[PDB]
Amino acid sequence: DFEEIPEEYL
Amino acid sequence: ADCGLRPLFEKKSLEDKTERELLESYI
Amino acid sequence: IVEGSDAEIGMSPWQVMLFRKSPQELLCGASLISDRWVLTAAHCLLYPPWDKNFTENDLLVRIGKHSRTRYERNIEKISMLEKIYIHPRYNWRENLDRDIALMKLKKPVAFSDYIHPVCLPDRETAASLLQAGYKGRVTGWGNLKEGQPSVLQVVNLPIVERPVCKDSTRIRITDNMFCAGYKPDEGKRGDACEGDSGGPFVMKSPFNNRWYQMGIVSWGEGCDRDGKYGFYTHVFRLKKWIQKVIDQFG
Ligand SMILES: *[C@@](O)(C(=O)NCCc1ccccc1)[C@H](CCCNC(=N)N)NC(=O)[C@@H]1CCN2CC[C@@](N)(Cc3ccccc3)C(=O)N12
Ligand code: NA
Ligand code: NA
Repeated sequence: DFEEIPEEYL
Repeated sequence: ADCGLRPLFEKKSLEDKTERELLESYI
Repeated sequence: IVEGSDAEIGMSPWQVMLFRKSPQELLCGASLISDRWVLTAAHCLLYPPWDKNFTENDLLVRIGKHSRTRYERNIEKISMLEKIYIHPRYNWRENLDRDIALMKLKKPVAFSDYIHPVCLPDRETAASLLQAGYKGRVTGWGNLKEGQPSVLQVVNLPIVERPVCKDSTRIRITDNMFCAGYKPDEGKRGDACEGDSGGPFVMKSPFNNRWYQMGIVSWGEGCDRDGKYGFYTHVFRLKKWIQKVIDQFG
């Protein structure tokens, strides 16, 4: 149920 | 150096809703 | 947290989220102690009994949060770890003795209204505050019941006498541990719960008005059961190891 985080974070 | 002094509480001299419970216990 | 309340904005600016990259999920709480160091429970990273061994690429640390699930755009800062440091004599085999770990960030994070470090205790701060009866505060996005909150939760609980702590359980209790909670009698509740692990137990000094981290959420049996107490890693007893890695390792 976690809102997705910005890819540069991956 | 600035550790533990909260920008929105200590630094403004505002107290949170329950910090006094803490303080009141240190007798 | 059980029997807690939503935290206010910027109430625990040292509060950190241990977050798994894949699947994306909350792992544990943690605390910001400088702009490049985070403090946690060693068991959040390594616990063989449960097949838990995380390394630096496995995780992301999220600072400045309030909301448990929402990606707080323009508020929260998400960093990468450069290194994990576990206490060499952490006992995951018997009783989580020495449950402490340091994490070094890829880069120093910048302070703000929502992001600010907590103080580590010194010998006398510890002497005068770590007293049965005195209260500390625990924070976390952990379970509400032995659900999951929408925002950070907080609770204030008294430090309990060591004997009382020993007598509540069958697990062997060491000097690197303290327990906290109210007595069944005392009628007032609350505790930490699953998902709170590795967060801070802090106290506000009445001398200088600063907030010091005295403990790390470590373990317990159930949550908020009568005659049962929460157990925290005693940060001051492990400070030498902490001082120590920060100078060797930067
Ligand atoms: C902690 O939050 C934790 O590690 N949760 C698992 C990771 C997780 C993340 C997100 C959601 C859920 C879980 C708990 C904190 C409990 C505090 N409880 C109270 N104050 N009442 N830590 C934890 O469960 C530890 C880790 C290993 N477990 C073994 C079984 C224990 N229940 C008791 C125990 C301790 C030492 C040795 C043997 C047994 C236990 O707490 N833990
Ligand atoms: Na016992
Ligand atoms: Na209890």
